[PDB]
Amino acid sequence: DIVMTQSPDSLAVSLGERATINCKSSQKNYLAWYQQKPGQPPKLLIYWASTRESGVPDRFSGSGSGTDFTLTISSLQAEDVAVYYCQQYYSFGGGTKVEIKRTVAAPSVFIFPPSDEQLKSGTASVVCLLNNFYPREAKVQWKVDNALQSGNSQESVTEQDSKDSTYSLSSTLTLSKADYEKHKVYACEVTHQGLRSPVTKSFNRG
Amino acid sequence: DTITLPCRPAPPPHCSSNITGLILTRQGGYSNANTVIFRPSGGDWRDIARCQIAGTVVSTQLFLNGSLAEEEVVIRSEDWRDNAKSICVQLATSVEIACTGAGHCAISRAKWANTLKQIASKLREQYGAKTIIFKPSSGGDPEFVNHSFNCGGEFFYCASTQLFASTWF
Amino acid sequence: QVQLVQSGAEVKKPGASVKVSCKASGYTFTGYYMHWVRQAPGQGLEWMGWINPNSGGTNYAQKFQGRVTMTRDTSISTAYMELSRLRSDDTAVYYCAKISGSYSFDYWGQGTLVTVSSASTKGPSVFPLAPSSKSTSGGTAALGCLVKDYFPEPVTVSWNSGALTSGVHTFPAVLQSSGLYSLSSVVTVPSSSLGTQTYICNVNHKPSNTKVDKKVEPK
Ligand SMILES: *[C@@H]1O[C@H](CO)[C@@H](O)[C@H](O)[C@H]1NC(C)=O
Ligand SMILES: *[C@@H]1O[C@H](CO)[C@@H](O)[C@H](O)[C@H]1NC(C)=O
Repeated sequence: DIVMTQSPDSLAVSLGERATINCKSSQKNYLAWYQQKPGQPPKLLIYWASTRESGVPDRFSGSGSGTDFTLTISSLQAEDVAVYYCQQYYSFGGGTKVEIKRTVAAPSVFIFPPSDEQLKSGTASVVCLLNNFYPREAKVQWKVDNALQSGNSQESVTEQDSKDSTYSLSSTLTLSKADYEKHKVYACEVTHQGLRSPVTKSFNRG
Repeated sequence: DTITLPCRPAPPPHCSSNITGLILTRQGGYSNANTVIFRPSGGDWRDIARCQIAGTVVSTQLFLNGSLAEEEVVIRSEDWRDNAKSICVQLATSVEIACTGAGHCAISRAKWANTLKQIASKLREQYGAKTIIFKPSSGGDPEFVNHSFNCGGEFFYCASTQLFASTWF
Repeated sequence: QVQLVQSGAEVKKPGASVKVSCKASGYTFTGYYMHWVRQAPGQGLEWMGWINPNSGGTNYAQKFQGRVTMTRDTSISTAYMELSRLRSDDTAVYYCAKISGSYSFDYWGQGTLVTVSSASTKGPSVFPLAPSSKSTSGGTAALGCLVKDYFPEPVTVSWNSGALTSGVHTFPAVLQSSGLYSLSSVVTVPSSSLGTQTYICNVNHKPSNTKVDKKVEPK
């Protein structure tokens, strides 16, 4: 029982370009490669390191021997976006998520104060929306009367848009009604490589 | 002392045999605490038949009245790296198992511990470990979770728990 | 054709026990070992152990020794996985998988989501994310719905009963520290449409029989 290490953990490839995934064991060749899409079990692509399962397009190939092994997609298609796992004996690799690489799109940033309906219930949720950006990496920081917040927000990211290949992100700052009514300025500051400098959207409660 | 195994039904005294080998499964998962656990085989008759040390008597877990090794205890496997392939252990010195006829079979505790120590030493060198733990069966049907054997047209089931419960550094 | 059909999703309290089944068809059931692999949401694949259908012998990964029990019934070609003393980090999709002669898994069950939680079934409250001048970058205005404090998953969100799909984003639910989920659904629309076009987010939560049609209004 060995450890399979997959590199890289995430791989963004332009349409039509070559994708290579590497997998090495910490120790013939019984390596298998699998493709997993959302809501579905893994699907066997390659076994015996290089033998292709039936019905599996030619653009998938594997190679390697001993301890180094490679999966290659020679011409990436939109349908090949998935997570790929290697497997040797009953040890799985950590997975490699394969996505479409596109040019940089800066997020459009919106902030939403809590609704009056919510304030009657006892809590207050402020929502920051970063819409249609690429790539995924983005830093959202909540500031309340210039005080950086910690441990009171949660983030959620969409999967890559099938149409334009961007991501969206929503961060929610959750405060009790009391804490919310004892401060004035709420702001989310967004950092993303598509922006010359970080962007702050804010509002004054009231 | 004496390790007594309960058997159902009671084996007659003439069913006393010599243990010539056994068949083990290596416990999967990680742990990676520098220890390797072994249990009696979680396989079936294919695992047993492919050891090629059986003899005429049909048995599980332990080989009765089978082939003995030439000099040292010798272990074999179709693939050491596949915890689904069993590990055939062939003894060089048989261990007598005496059936009294009252419903239990007895083996000498000293003879068994010395056999396990030699098995552990051969297992220790094959898996490059430091600690070898023997644990009882993981479960299964009665013929395989027990040490079961054929004698005189009757089938016997003996609990082997007390035989696989030791640690060896 | 080989088919592995597993039992339905389950919700269980911490410390209980779940018993997942997996019915095999199209091949000699006793001829191949059956493995169990689980996958925490958004995580990798974790092998749990194998079972020999011919003998019932098993070999569990050391993590699950004492908690896991694999059995099978050859007369109905069904394999069983039972996990006991459940914790929250046992929440995962559970798969049976049939090994092949190439030591690969060519056939998998469809998966069995097992959620471990102390929460009770609760329908969501849905609050508007109102379009304002603070959500008007353009040109474009953003508006939405906050679907808060529900259990279990999932909720479904649509806008104007399917007549508004362009520009919609519905985010994956986050698990709050209360044990209840919440998510957001947002849409970008022309700011000239505010005042002439009505926007209604339609929220359904089957397990609680909740249906809400919330009208999102400017300011
Ligand atoms: C074990 O082997 C010895 C020598 O081959 C033999 O005399 C003895 O009877 C055997 N034990 C049994 C229980 O048959
Ligand atoms: C093993 O050998 C002994 C001596 O020949 C014999 O009496 C005994 O029946 C054999 N074991 C079995 C299980 O038949």
